[PDB]
Amino acid sequence: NPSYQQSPRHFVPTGMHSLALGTNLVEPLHALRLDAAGTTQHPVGCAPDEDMTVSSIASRYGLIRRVQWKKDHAKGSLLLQLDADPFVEQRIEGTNPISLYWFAPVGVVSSMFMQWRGSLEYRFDIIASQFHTGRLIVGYVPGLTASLQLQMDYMKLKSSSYVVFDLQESNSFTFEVPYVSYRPWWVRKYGGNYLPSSTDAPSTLFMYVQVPLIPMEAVSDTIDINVYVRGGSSFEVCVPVQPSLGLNWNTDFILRNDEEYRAKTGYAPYYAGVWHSFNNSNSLVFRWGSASDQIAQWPTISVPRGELAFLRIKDGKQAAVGTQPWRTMVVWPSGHGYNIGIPTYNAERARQLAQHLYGGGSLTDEKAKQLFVPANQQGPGKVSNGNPVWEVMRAPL
Amino acid sequence: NPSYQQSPRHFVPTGMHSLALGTNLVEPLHALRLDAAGTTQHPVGCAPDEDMTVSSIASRYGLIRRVQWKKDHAKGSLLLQLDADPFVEQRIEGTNPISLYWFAPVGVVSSMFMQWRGSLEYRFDIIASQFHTGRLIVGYVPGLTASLQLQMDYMKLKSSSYVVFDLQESNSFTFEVPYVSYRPWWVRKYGGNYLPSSTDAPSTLFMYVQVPLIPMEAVSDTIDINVYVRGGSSFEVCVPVQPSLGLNWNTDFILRNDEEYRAKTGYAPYYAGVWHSFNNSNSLVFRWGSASDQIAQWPTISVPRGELAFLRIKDGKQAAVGTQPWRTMVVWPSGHGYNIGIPTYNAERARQLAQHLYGGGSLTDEKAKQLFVPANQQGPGKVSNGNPVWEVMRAPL
Amino acid sequence: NPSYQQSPRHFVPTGMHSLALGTNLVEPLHALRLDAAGTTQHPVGCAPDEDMTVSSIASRYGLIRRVQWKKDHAKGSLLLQLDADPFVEQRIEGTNPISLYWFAPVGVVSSMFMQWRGSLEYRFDIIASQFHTGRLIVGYVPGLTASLQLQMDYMKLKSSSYVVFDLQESNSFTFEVPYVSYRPWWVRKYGGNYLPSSTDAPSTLFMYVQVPLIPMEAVSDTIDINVYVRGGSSFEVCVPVQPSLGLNWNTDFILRNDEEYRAKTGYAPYYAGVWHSFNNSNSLVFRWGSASDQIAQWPTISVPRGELAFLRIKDGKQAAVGTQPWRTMVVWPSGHGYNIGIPTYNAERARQLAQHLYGGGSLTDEKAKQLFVPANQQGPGKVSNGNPVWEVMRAPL
Amino acid sequence: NPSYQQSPRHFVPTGMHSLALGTNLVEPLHALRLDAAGTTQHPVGCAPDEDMTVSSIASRYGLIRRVQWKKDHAKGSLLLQLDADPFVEQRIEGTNPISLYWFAPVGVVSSMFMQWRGSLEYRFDIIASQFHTGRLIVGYVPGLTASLQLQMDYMKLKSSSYVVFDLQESNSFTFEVPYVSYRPWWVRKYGGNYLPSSTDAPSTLFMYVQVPLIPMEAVSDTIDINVYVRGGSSFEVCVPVQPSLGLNWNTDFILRNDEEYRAKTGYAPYYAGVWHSFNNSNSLVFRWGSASDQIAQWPTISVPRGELAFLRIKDGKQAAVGTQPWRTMVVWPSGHGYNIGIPTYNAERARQLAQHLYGGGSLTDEKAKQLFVPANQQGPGKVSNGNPVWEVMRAPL
Amino acid sequence: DKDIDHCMFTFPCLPQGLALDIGSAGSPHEIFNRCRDGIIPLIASGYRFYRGDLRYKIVFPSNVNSNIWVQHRPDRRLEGWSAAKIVNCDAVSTGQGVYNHGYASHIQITRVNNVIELEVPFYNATCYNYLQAFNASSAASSYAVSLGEISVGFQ
Amino acid sequence: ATSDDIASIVNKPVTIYYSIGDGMQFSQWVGYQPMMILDQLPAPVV
Repeated sequence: NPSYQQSPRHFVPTGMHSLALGTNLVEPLHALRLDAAGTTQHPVGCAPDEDMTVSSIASRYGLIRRVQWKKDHAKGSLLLQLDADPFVEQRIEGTNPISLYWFAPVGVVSSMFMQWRGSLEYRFDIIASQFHTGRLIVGYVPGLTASLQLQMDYMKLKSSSYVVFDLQESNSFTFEVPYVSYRPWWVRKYGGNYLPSSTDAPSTLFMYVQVPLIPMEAVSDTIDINVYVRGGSSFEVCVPVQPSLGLNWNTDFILRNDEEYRAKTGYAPYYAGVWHSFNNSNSLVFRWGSASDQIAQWPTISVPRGELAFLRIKDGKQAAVGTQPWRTMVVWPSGHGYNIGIPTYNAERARQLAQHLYGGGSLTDEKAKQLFVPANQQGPGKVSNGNPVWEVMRAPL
Repeated sequence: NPSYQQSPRHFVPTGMHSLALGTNLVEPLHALRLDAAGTTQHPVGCAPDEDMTVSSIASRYGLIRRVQWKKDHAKGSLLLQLDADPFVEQRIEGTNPISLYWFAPVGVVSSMFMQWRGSLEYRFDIIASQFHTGRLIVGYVPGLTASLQLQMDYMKLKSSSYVVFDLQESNSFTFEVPYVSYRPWWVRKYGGNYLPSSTDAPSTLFMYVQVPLIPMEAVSDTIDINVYVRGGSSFEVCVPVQPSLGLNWNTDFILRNDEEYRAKTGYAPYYAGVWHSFNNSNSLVFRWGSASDQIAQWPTISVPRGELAFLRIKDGKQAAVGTQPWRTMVVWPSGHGYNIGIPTYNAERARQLAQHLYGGGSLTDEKAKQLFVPANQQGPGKVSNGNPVWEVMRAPL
Repeated sequence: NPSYQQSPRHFVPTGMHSLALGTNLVEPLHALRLDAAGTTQHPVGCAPDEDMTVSSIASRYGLIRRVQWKKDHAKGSLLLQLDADPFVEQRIEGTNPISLYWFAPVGVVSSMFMQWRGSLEYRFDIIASQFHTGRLIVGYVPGLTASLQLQMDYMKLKSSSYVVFDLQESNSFTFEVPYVSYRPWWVRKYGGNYLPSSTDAPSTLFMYVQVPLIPMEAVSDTIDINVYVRGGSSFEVCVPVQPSLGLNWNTDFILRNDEEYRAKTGYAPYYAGVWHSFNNSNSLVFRWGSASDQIAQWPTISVPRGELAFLRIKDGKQAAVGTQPWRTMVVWPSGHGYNIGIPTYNAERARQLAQHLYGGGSLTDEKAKQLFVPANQQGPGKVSNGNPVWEVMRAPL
Repeated sequence: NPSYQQSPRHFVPTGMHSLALGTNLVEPLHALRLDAAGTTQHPVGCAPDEDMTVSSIASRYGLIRRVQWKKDHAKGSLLLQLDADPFVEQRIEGTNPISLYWFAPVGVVSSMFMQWRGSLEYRFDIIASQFHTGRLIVGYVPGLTASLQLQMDYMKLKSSSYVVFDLQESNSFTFEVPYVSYRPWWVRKYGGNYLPSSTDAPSTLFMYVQVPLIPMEAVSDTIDINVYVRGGSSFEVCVPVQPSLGLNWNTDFILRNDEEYRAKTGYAPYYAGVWHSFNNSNSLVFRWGSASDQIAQWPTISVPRGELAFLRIKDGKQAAVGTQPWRTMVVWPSGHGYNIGIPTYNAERARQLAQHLYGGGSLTDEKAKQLFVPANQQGPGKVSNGNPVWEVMRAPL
Repeated sequence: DKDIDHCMFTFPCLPQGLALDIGSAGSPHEIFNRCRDGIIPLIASGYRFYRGDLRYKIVFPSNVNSNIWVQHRPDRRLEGWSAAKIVNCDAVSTGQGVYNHGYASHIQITRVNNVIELEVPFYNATCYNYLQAFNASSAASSYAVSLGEISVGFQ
Repeated sequence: ATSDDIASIVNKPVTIYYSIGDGMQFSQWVGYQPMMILDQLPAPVV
């Protein structure tokens, strides 16, 4: 046992391994695997078919658009003018307040990144019989602001880069959208729910009917056209940020309107209870907990002077239940720097109590304490269901 | 003494070495061994006879079944239809509510694993004189659901894989059960006390009397047959989980019926004591501890309105003993968000007190305090034996 | 799983990596970069044009001075006598109390260092037509104290090192100031706002009109001369300390006059609130927080005996607002070793209260409590805007 | 300054290096030695004469026994039958309750180990003139239980291994006791003060006078014989445990009889003091400390009902001294879950107080408080000497 | 009044992400209410199968000191996309509500540190598990999704 | 922290530091804007 007299190392502790990192980096863990060096293995029949990869996804067409193209369309007539960005849209007729949208896979994968660059591709499928014949420009104007988004025609479009096409025999092709910007990359069109920092597309596609369709009488005047977005071979993204999109799996949302009233966060579920500082626990008061001084705290109601208010729950089912469900309540300051909620038998006792407290009367006053609900009423002491909304029963005083 | 100015290392502390790991992994310890590098050593006469190993155990027959096989059995007659899983049963006539069961060693070792696969083996020992002669199928039907477990005969059995056998000279053999499932492994039949996630066996064995026994008159018509399960050579398990079995060493169990009443967990043993917040310690109250505010806490009794209740222990021996054992008690809220238990002289004082408190009367009230047991009665202050059950003496009020 | 019985390492924890260090030292971090080994890279078109370096900056002239040089100047006449230090000045006519100043880049970079040494350079640009002719000394006196800063003439100057120059054809040159001091380096002229430890320059430059200008009648008698400071090739600094300079970006400053009164630091914003220890929260008192005993604390007013005082805010807008903004207040000791601030309806209630407390009357006294503002008045309980100044309304008692 | 982005190490802290280890193990320390690598060095004249070693000690005879051997002894007569274990005894006539004992060094060193094995040795020194002649067996019976310890004679002894010896010329020899046990080692005879787990010796030595001594008339009939134990060459021990022995350096011991009464552990020294919760510090109460609520706590006296008791110290000198030494005291519950000790002027005030409290009267009662000793009496507030015993002055009530 | 045996709560361990929890209207979890979903599930949307492991790194509240254990139970089958979520276990009935033997487990010491860093092995008798939201069908299919079922209990 | 606990955190100091992280590169030179002398700054005044 020689003494190790030499000086000790001198680090700096930290509580956690890095999160954002995810590459050339061994990442220590407490494996629940039994073997010290074991690892998941893929049976040759279970082999990973797919090499997940940005390009691997980006190189996949998705239908994005369905132009109708009637015979009667003028040679000048536009068909569409979708933007030259991955984030092309396809709204669904979701009756939901949050309408859903189809996206080309490239747009979706793009949504996870702040920046992107490179060419795109639009396969066009002119679902048409060979006998149909027509011709149409699919031009590309760099640098259009929305004010200039209009004023367009196929002809101004011709001033910039464009491609004419002749529908006759082959009934489909693939335009390839150029990447042209002052910026080496390009900022995401949208972003996390945060409207500023949502720059629009660098440039815009167009497609006009350069020569009106000339169908035979024996075939239909209308012709369906379909548009397939796909990442170009040049296409690429870089910086990873919050995706600007959500799955349709749970299209549910909750507005934070302030109009409804309810207990402060972390103070629910609450139950009618007792508290020695309050009437010596001789009267009920909501508690978010059992240990002493776990009184539910409540937001301060803004009562204009000369009035009063008292809470009344919008749902008796969610009410904490003593001997009775407590659908009515009066919030008043604890005197300890927060607002306790005091259960009442009814909107009326709560009213009278408000007549008292907003009448400037104290909780200590008999008028209040008579309105206070006695500890015996606590009964089961059932908690409130979650943090139920309380209607604010304002009344003039 | 050069200064070591270079930057310190930058780890992350954790409080414990991994548990689940147990292989290629040095596992640091505070050995109580004196030598720094010493290790248990096995004397050549103390050498480990047994290489403990899953297969090493699995390759051992256990008797699992004892069919009787009388002469008179019809050629169609079944003998048994135990499932094609390691978890074959053999109930013992345990009068205990928890009946014990014999298992083949393979079933037992299997019980520790979520999954298993491979063939099994059933040695059959037809304990019979050579003069006895007979014949019997021991077929194997893959994929029987229990509804289809019936409808069986030897003949439908013949549709699937099966083996006929002729008892004459050699009086024993060994069938080898096939492993046939859509699943590469197979989930455990049972599990820890948790009925869901207890998938049944893939398939089922059968054995019918293909040719009825034809004994000589000089030998018995009945013939004992024994069935020995054993893991097949192919047999194997994988994932380790809670064994679905328990040793017979302590076949004891405790139902958690709620009907009995007793102190909250962590609050026993409790003793009649004093507490300054309660009647200024002028009256006894149960304490799970000596330091202040170690009052025993009690579950809230559900008394329907218009009534009352008071505790009375089902065992005077387990009662905490002051000057007297405290077989009677009234639980009431502390007013500090929990229910104290108040010792009483008798079921009656407790009753009257309940008449008071459920009468809405306060603890502070003289009617209560007179019923409160004075601090002088604390005597020895003996703790309650463990957490004794309290009978709930309900009465109408 | 061998046990690792060997002795554990024995370091010393520290909470932080060194700050002052910044050289041959790997500096561990939690990179938010995704890649474990990624690093910022400079595109060849984005290449760092500038190798930031002390000398790289120091080797840049800045205009520092603009002498006018009229014909009529006497041969003895001085033009300037700026000090032989990097910290040469050029005041701007900033009307601001904190006047701004131009500096040669060398002076600025010098300002970050305690010490400096080496030669300087003064390019002189005599903006003059060739027809103008003149001559002037630009001497250098080592070791002038300010008392000796005067007494100077060009002639005494000649006793030390100097350089005559003849304006005729070439109209510009560059003097090179010598570094001459007992000290190998030289302490900074100024320093962080801290007047002591601000040693003056080792030596001083001079420039006299050795031969008065003799312009032709066809050209102007006056001649602009410009002086450009720049670090000499020998020039260098060493020890890094607080720069003695500030950016003009925010030429704002706040005197810490004590005359104004306001809440103690860390106790703002404060709001009229309630506090159980104060009148049982029956009356308002400022709280810097909501949790109990987060009463705003207040500095002790020095009231001379026989008087009284009460606060009155200099801004009603910044006042914490209950039912009313609280522009008036009386600070009194908590009795808990600090001074609470008590909101009052008006300067008068505050006055009367001061008449009371400085009258030796207690807060407990009815005279006070009547003047106390009732908890109901707390209203919204709006916080004070920041830590607003309170006027001290002194009155004789 | 490259960032060190790589993942941090991931240990488990522990507060202490191992204790039990003491071999091939560097053991880090904070040496108070000045030199980083310095070590104690032994001067050649200070060289370690002794290689401390189990065998090195074990190979040393100690006198263990002194048989007298008279002429008249019968040929069958026994001389001694000490056990075949290292732990041979030699009682001293210590008048002390804890009698001391001589031991052979081998027994002492053996005492530190749970287990031992191997041969022993008994040199015999028959201090006798050559003219004396005699003969005696020194046999060895394996496996004697104490019931069989008797029934012995030299002759039964002969059935087992034995050695005859002939005293004539050479007057001394050395028997060598065999190690013969079912057990490879052998458990210690005694142990730390813990009677169970104190297995007796495997076997027992004997020595009978095989031929009675035949002295010449000119020499004494008696002959002193001495017996020297020593570890045999084969001898060895293994597992280190608490030695079953103590040095004679401090043959002092303290029985933990419960009959005497005194303050709870960690609550001494105590002093008469004051305590705000007790009579508002208006009366003295013992405190083991100065900070508030450092009241000395006291064990609960078991007073049978209808009686009373009060403490009275058995030593006035050890009493805590206020204005007077406090030789008398009444312990009563704090009401805070522990028993305070209340100083009294005399056994009588204490008595009357007991008449009160055991009379069920409260501390709050005037009868008690009059008996309470006023805070002014605290005087010096001298602490009790250690934790002095208090006599329990019981009296009937 | 939970016994030390009791798991404080449980959840299925699946790549797809738990069924999204906006939280109650009374108590929205704004991050899901607002920052819908998240990346990994979003990519999970693109595939019908997965095979492999998962890391977790749970973060406990700091204020508590108590030691914390964590079971893994592969045995549990997930059942329906409903209850693909955190669950607060209550009164013991089955062995589900308590700490269990054979299951692999690990125990962080909050006093040392309040953040465990788990690794969950792939254990299924399947080629590979479903990846989209799982409506269930085959009783066997129920096993074929979550890697198992993690559970946590304070001592 | 939940709102019940968050109160402890109120008015607590939070310093922040920074340094350029090695990879940083300044580019085009620009002369300095006018400076304000620090020791020239006014005293708090009694």
